[PDB]
Amino acid sequence: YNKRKPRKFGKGARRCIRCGQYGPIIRIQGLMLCRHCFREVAPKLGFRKY
Amino acid sequence: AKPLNERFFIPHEIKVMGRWSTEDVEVRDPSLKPYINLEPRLLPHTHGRHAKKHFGKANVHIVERLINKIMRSGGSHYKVAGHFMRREHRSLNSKKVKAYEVVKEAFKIIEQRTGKNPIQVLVWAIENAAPREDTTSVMFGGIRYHVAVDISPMRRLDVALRNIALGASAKCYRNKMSFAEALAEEIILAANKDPKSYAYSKKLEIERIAESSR
Amino acid sequence: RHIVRVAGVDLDGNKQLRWALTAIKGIGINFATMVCRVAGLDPFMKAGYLTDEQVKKIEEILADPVAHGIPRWAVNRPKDYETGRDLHLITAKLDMAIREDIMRLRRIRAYRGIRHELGLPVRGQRTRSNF
Amino acid sequence: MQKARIKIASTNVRSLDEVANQIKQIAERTGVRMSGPIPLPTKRIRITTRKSPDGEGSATFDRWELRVHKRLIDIEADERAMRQIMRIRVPEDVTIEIELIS
Amino acid sequence: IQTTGKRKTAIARAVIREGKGRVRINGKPVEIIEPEIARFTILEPLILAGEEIWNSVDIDVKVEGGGFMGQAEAARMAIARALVEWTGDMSLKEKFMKYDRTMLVGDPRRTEPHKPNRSTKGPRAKRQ
Amino acid sequence: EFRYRGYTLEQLMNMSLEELARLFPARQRRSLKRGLTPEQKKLLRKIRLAKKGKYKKPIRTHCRDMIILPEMVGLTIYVHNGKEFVPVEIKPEMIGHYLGEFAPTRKKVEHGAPG
Amino acid sequence: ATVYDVPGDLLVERVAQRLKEIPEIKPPEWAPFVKTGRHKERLPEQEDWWYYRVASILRRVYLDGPVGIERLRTYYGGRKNRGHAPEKFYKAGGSIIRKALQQLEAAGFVEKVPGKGRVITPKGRSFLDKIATELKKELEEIIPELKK
RNA sequence: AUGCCCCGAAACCCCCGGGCUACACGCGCGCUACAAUGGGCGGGACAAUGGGACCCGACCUCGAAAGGGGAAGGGAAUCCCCUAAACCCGCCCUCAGUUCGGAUCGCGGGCUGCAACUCGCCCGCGUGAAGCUGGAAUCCCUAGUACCCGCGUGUCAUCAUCGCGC
Repeated sequence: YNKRKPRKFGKGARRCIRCGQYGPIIRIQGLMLCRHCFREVAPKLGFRKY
Repeated sequence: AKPLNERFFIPHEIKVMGRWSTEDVEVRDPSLKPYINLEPRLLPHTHGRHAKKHFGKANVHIVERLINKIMRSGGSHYKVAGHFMRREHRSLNSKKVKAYEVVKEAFKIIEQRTGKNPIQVLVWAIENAAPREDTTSVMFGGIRYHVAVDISPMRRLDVALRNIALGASAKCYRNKMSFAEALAEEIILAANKDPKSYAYSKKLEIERIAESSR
Repeated sequence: RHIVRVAGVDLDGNKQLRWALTAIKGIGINFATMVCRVAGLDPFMKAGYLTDEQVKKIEEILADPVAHGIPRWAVNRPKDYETGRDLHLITAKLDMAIREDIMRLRRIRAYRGIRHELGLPVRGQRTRSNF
Repeated sequence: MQKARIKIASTNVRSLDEVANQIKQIAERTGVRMSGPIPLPTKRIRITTRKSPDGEGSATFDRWELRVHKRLIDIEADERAMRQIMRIRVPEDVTIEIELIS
Repeated sequence: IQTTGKRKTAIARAVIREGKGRVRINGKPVEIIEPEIARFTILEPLILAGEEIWNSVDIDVKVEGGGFMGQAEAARMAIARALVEWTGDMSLKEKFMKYDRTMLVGDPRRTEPHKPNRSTKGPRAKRQ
Repeated sequence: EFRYRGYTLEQLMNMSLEELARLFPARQRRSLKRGLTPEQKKLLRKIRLAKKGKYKKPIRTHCRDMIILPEMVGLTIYVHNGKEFVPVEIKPEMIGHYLGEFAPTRKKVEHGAPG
Repeated sequence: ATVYDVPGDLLVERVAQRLKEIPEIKPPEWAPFVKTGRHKERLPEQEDWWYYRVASILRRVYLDGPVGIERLRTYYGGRKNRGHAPEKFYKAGGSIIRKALQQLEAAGFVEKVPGKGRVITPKGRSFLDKIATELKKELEEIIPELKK
């Protein structure tokens, strides 16, 4: 009864792996991170501003 | 497509658009001579960066500039007699091919209605539709006052062509009548200094008021 | 014939036949086109030549469109509630059908019933600033 | 005849050029015809994100781009040549895929 | 002779040889292309070159990319360059320059990117 | 009498589920074809028992997507509108319409003095 | 001479008037009542529009070689207005072009390469280039420059 | 990350019905409708950013159709999304709240998901709102730029008329 139902679709299925929010999860080739968390890991991922 | 191919092959001997070479056409008033580009060119379209040139617009052909005015005339702050002018349905904006075809029909109409070189009649209309004095506000000791001021020739061209285009929009809007026939009327009425034409009438309005504000 | 009556309503002869039937509440553009093609006549001809035999041909296509080669999806109310047969309602027939549906929805107390009662939208339209 | 198609991919251009030079030197020292390194279309992964951490503020956005570059080396088949591409010192970011084509 | 032409995105590749005067755009005759204005633009350099060289050489041009206007302008560039390279004549080049400065130069203009804040309507478009 | 697509209410009772679905519009028939949930199925078991009298309980439900069939004609079911189980009695004209359209969840919105 | 040396409009008109005679190509009984495309707003006006479709579709098989139904739908698609929402580009109908392709396939003019598309038989090429060289003769007379 | 305070079967957690979409209304921003440039049939010059594995899905075949059965190739200059759109013409319609325009209803089909009436869209059918150029006043761009026209994709089964960027 204390289990969360199994969802493959919708926001409740997708969660950011770092922060844990249920909101903005960019999935370009499988990142699983929130949109703002993406900035605190930008330069470790190899990304560079141009 | 035979009319199309005929108009394709006729200007093989360098004729503006299709016909009516620029040699027979002259200029009457001495001021427009170094600013109207009457050089013989097959198409009135250069895609040129004459805006970047402080005065390089003088090198653009007159019909090209006329289309340049015609294609940007819809939707603005002017309500002449309380009307809103705008190209809601297939706007000429960015559709210079539509403008090309429409002013092509305009040349045809002026041919079949006057029987002369269209460029000559266009010269007549622009020469007779140019206002020659205007009003300017000058303040001294906080004392704003109006002043009669002479106009530069290039601005006279700009305003004349703008009257032509704005007249075409004005008559063609909200009528069963079609754009080309209207442009033909504005040109022919200005070329004979017909005051019913908006171009000549507003040339007269701008010349007046400035006439009295001395 | 400048004035032509078909199926209890009047049409003008100037407009073409597909456009002429458009004045029938119970015939549209596509419907007029396909019935006049079922008739074998171009819908483009002017409605001033509508002869009586062709008029009753159009009438009996309105009466029983499905038997005239028309498919069942081109009618306004396919699979009618009280019969289960696809038919095309004309004039007061449409009006009574929609009246019956309104009363039926009110009777069952559906959401659409109360929306129709209040003159309110049905399909999830938002009333905060529009309307 | 048989050819080996070697696809090298990396982010830093210098590592890819290093491995290309090593492969070219090895192919020439082994005396094997090698089709030179063909630089394939670099893939540009572009991501846009609003810089505002909250719903308050002017809408400012930032675009970041990965330029992942790739090269193709078509060499002729030679076992002595194929024994000297598994011993090469490969930088970590460089990925190499070596397939065979009739 | 092989010649190149670039306008915005369209690219014109032209091959000029001796022949009856058969000029073909992507394999199609120049006289049948439905846009008449594009036909004018394509025909301008060989209008100005002369009937003699028009009939003397054969030019096959393939145009790819851009729009029809870009294709036509790139084709115009390609015919101009092909004619001047085939003849190697200075007077034709100077007449071409006098007609317009791009016939051997071209347009170095390219499109700008769409900046943020309602990027949809163009680069320099912002909200109200 | 009452009819639905040319069949009287008895003619609706005797027909099987396949054709009973055939006489429904696209949405309700497609929902039937794609199956029912097990809460829905057990609620159908309970209402079958109540129709046969074994289930004496006042019947309550929360499934707002339950398409009412002819077999539900003639019983009072209480659907959860948002606070409690508001009651509704199923009529012969009720066939072919979801239960959820019959529990008023959103309330009447009238206008007071503007501020 | 070939289709490539002649305008598309005139050539499709010639193929349409020529194929109107052939009995294997015919508009089905549901053709006069169903518009040529989903995106279309009104019904077709002329009653020859079916044969034109055929006259065009075979020309497509003359140019692209293998053709299927979905790509034909995307090509024949167009812009439809969505009321308050903006105009959108939509695909055309599929059954009409599928029937036209089947009628042509029974006509022997086109054939099916399963798993690659519909290609054009040599006989279809002969008929198309015969019409095209007919038109090229006519336009050579009208326009001598086409001799080049 | 966290100063401080507060609840501890709760100020905890889980499950579900509804709400977050509710209206006499005020305001902002985008989308479209306010035609003869025009709506409809047919031909043709055309890209491009990127994406695709329960996916791109070409393609055979059936069904109007949304789609179903089979199916090649593809984990990226290899296959697909693939068509751009703007445009012109051979032809039709003839200045009208209409052949504009589709909101608004009801019908019957399609996709998704446990399920969409609160709470998706589309496919076709009778139906056709207001709108036919809008005051004081009013915001912003200035050369591949304004104007104007569309493609694609992010997030994502669907939802955005949005943002992005081509």
